[PDB]
Amino acid sequence: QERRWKVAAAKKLVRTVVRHHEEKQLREERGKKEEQSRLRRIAASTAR
Amino acid sequence: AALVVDNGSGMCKAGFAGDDAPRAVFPSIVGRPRHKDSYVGDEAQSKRGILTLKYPIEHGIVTNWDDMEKIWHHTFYNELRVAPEEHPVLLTEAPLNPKANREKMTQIMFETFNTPAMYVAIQAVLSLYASGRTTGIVMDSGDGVTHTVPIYEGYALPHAILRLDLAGRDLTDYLMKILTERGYSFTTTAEREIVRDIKEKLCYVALDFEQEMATAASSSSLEKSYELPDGQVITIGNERFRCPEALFQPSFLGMESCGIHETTFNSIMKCDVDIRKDLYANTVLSGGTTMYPGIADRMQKEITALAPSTMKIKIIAPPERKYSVWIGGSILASLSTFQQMWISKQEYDESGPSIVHRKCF
Amino acid sequence: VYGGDEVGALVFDIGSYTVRAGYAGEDCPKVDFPTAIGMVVGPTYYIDTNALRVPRENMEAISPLKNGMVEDWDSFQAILDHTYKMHVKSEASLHPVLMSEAPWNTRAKREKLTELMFEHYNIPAFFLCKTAVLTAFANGRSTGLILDSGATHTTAIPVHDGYVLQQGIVKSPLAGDFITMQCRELFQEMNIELVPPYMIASKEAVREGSPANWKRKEKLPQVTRSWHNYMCNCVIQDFQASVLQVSDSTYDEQVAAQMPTVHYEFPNGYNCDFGAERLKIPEGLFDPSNVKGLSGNTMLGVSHVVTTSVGMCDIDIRPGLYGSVIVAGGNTLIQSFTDRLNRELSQKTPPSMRLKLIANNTTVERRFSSWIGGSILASLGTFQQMWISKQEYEEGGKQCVERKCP
Amino acid sequence: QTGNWPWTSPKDGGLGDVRYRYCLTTLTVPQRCIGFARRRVGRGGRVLLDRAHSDYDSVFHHLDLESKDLSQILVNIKSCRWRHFRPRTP
Amino acid sequence: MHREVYALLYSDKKDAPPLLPSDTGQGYRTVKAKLGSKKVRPWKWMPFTNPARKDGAMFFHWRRAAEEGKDYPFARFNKTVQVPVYSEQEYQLYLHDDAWTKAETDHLFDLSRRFDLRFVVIHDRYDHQQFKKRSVEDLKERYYHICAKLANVRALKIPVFDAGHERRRKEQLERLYNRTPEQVAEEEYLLQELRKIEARKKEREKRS
Amino acid sequence: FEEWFPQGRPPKVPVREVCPVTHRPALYRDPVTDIPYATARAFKIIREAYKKYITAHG
Amino acid sequence: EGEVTELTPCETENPKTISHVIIGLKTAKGTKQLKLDPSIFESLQKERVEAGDVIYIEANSGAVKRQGRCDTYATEFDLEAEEYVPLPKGDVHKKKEIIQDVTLHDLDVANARPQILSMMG
Amino acid sequence: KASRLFQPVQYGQKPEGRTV
Ligand SMILES: Nc1ncnc2c1ncn2[C@@H]1O[C@H](COP(=O)(O)OP(=O)(O)OP(=O)(O)O)[C@@H](O)[C@H]1O
Ligand SMILES: Nc1ncnc2c1ncn2[C@@H]1O[C@H](COP(=O)(O)OP(=O)(O)O)[C@@H](O)[C@H]1O
Ligand SMILES: [Mg+2]
Ligand SMILES: [Mg+2]
Repeated sequence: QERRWKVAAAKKLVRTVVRHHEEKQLREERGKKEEQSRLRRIAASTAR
Repeated sequence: AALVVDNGSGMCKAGFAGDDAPRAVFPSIVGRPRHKDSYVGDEAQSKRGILTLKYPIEHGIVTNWDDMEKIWHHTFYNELRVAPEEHPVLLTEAPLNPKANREKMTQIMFETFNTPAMYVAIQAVLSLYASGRTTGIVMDSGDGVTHTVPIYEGYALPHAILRLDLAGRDLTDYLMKILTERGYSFTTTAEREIVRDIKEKLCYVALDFEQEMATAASSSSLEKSYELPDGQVITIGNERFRCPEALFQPSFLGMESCGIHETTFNSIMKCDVDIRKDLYANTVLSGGTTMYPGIADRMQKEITALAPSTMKIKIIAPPERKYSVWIGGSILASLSTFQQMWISKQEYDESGPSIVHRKCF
Repeated sequence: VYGGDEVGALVFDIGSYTVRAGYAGEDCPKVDFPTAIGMVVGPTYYIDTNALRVPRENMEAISPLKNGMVEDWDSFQAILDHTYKMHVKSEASLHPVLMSEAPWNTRAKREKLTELMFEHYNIPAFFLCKTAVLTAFANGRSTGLILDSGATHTTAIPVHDGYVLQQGIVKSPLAGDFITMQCRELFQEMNIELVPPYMIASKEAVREGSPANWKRKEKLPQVTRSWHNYMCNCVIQDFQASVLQVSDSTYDEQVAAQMPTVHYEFPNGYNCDFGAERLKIPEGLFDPSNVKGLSGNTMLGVSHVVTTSVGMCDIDIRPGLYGSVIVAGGNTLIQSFTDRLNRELSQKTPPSMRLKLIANNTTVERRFSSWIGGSILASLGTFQQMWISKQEYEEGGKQCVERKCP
Repeated sequence: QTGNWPWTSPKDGGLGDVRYRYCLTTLTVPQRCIGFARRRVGRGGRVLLDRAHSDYDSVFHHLDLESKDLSQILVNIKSCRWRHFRPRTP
Repeated sequence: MHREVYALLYSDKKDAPPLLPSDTGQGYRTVKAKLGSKKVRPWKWMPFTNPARKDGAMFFHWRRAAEEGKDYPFARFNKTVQVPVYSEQEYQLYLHDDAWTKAETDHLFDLSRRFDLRFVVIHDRYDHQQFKKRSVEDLKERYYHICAKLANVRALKIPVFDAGHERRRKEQLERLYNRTPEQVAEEEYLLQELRKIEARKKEREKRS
Repeated sequence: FEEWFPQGRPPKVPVREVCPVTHRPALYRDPVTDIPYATARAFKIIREAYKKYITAHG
Repeated sequence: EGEVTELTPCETENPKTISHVIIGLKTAKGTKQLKLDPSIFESLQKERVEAGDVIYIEANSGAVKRQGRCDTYATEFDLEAEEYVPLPKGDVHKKKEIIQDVTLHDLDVANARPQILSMMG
Repeated sequence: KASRLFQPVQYGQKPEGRTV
């Protein structure tokens, strides 16, 4: 039982770490696109 | 916040969870006066002439527990300047560490520092955490020991772990010997620190050792100059890759062993055939002894030569790999899912130091 | 009263293929290095993988174990010293030692091993348990039929109440070494030149069946024939693990040909499809009468060895033996080996007795089962009475092992 | 019926010893039935809940406070044909 | 579907992991005060005397400081199966048998004390090379006869052994085991045919 | 947008304070020492300890 | 119904534009994410729903109603009564049947005089 | 803080209120 638990806990922690890094990277990419859209919004307001 | 303390054979990395880099890094050395009472870290190296310098961590294994306790005390009180009884402490252990050592670490943390919560993680899994990959093999090379730990789905395979005694300290001694062969003077115990610096600044890994040797023998364009602390300038050439080459050709040091690439291949072969593809596709390099330039390309070519041509080889060497173990430990300690893994004081009171085996893996 | 007490004992399982060692209480051996060691003409010994895999002039490859029993005590002492110093990193006199032994180990060899452990290593306590008992304990079974297929022998060992029924031991020479020999013969018939990986400097990708385009390493020192044979055996064992598969039923040429092939690439870059020949080799473990070696031989198949071993025991215990069949040993990891064995046994077992194969088909549970059982046994609080103390070895002498360890 | 080991169900000829039996269990945190479980004391005295896989695990997760398979499971539980433990203070 | 599940180690490879108990599961911050209010008791690596051992060797434990010097609790499990002890005189007077040598009987009793009357293990360990070959029934008969005789000589009553019944039982079991697949298939075919005959008879009786 | 959709971090679970005198679940905190307590005797003990501390410190 | 764990709007390009409002609800049984209509953002700010607030949302109207801070965030040192409520038990999504017994005279009295005119009445 | 005025109490012992 301890062996089964340790294997599963290791898998759980590693998949959580992988998702954490995936989320951080996608958040950075979304931030870059958001900044682009923000500058476009300011330009649109000035144009209006 | 949690305290992440990575005790290495040469250098200790400590800091708070979630930080990008360790808050304090200092040499792991204890100084006692020949006839405060004990100085740890750079304070000891500045007083070599009056203090007895002893390394308690040899090849990643703790030898003198009093010195290790003093190192941890110095870390908590002076480096991080935090109370151990207030913050959880996440420690790291070397692969294949004796069971009694992990038990002693647990006992020291709970009975001497009154830590509220503790955990011990294997350094290779932390390096893999920093790499962000589910399955791979970690080639961690530190100051005193080199390990090759294959990891499948986050669970280290203890049987397939291979240990190599060649590490940064032996490379420093080899560079010292080579410089003495060139005629420079560095045999003194203090000059060893200068050889370490020139190794960190000028050394690089040759992609093709024989071609680089022939080119450096024919032309001096591969030579570079380094200024000694006293103002003297020395020019070193051909040595720049002869020193790192000892990692791949340990016979240079006189040690009859396999190279780091051969050790990695052997550790991979010790694993199951199905998982070997994932191990080859994810070869993670960590530790200070892997920061030489071009080491990734040399390891890639060597593993490609050893591995089948139908297998895809991909060496992962992030630029921050010197602290990969501590970055992974900080990520783990910052995770919400890990919060259930903390060994609580009550668990130690009711079960003793063997609780570390029940919870930590 | 409470959970089992851990007294910091060591568990050693020195097999013919790999030496498994570790600390009691762990769920996996902390080290497993090849039993074959390098010897230079005491003689200089190279024991671990890091030292064995590098060429050396006039270095022979030898093994301390013979037919599952230690023959050369000097190499055994060398292996123990290496294990302690490198992997254990602890003084031998500080930790009790629990070692496994073959079911058929002789009295004199047991006495010599006890004498060595107490006089030379000055260990505080010692115990010697059978591999079958430890394998049964790792599965929580106090009784059952152990089926071990290692490198030297395939043996069925009936265990009752934690005791090996020595009268029921049936051993067969068909094991990992036989499969290695069969693969060697197959490669010879196919004119495949086995190039060990140590001789290859560089290689280029080639088409299937195309001549190998490889460069030989320069300045290679002369090597003994034993070391070259050992490296060839290593690559052959890698081929065995990666390609070979046991047929789900009695071997048929048509059915084997219909199934898809498996592609393997040799170290020298040579690659080929092994077609149906990959299935013929493991069938020899089940039907030795078809093996090219000796069709008229008297060797017994693994299922026949199983049925014979149980047939030699008291019929009152046969229900327990069939009701708990434990498969162990590295040679049993061959694909579909467990399924074929289960089918053949269900066909041959009497319907009046229940047959159940324990689901332990994993590398760790199959190869290290003896070490797992040893760690379990050494971790029991009730077992602390079984230890042989140094005082007991002093008073009762070398013969004390005969009575303390059943 | 042919005999069987004690750690096997009486429906399979075993003695059905209660220490090896896995039964549906509900926890206080989270308030959700975890499925089939058995209380086992660990090495350091830590009481562990072993869990057995079942194809109806999702239904057992949805099960609390006492469609075809769900209806049959509910009918069986309401008739108390299944032993389903719940924790209570002593 | 199954009402309950039974297994020894674990039920299936797909089994969910066991739930370990732990504090701080809901986060360290909420349990900060509880953990900080107390301090752990000291644990020691200490030697312990095991009174079950006759030599007196001292092994080491992880135990609390207050538990030092306490009697080992697992020593309470130490108890052997009661087996009588007889002198040379008592054997010559009562236990003499022309069919059994005295040294052979002493060897049998030594094996019985070593293996806690597990007569199958005694039979496996029986020295058939030195002494005469004995079946497990012969060993059981000799042991139970000697025990009954010693009890009657000294002092209650014990059930007598019936070697013949056990021999017949084993012979029948062996005969049932050695039969070919065709013979067992014929037995099951006769069982099913008899069951169908009885079923038809019962149906006719029910109709009447 | 950020006014209408603030990305609020979930509230941290509060520290379940415990009385240092009787180790009971804390119901109060003394305004002067900011130390929690659960009974009047605990309050008296805390204030006596506080005056001891403040005499020792200065 | 459940304790709110997130209120993240889902930004999108219009064919800042939001196309959904994701609300995460936690109960003792578990956690569920709901892809609610974007219009619910008005009711969320009207009800001042925040992370850690227990709410319930009716399927038909889609309007949110707030019922207090989850009791897991209540300390013994702060004084409020109505603003704290225990974490809902049961599944996040619930189907409730309410059966009420009335008489025709009860309806007569209810519709004859519904409950400043109310003050004077 | 409570730790600044009071000794923590060993597990299994009744709190009494010993100061630093
Ligand atoms: N996955 C695998 N597939 C096929 N063969 C394997 C596999 N793993 C190991 N083997 C083979 O198993 C054989 C026996 O290995 P094992 O570890 O069981 O031996 P041992 O118990 O140490 O030795 P012995 O019983 O011969 O004294 C080896 O020859 C090895 O090549
Ligand atoms: N930029 C660099 N290039 C090469 N080596 C380096 C560099 N920086 C540090 N090192 C080496 O890293 C080694 C320490 O590695 P580390 O992983 O900290 O070992 P440990 O963890 O055992 O303390 C030292 O020998 C040091 O010389
Ligand atoms: Mg290190
Ligand atoms: Mg074997």
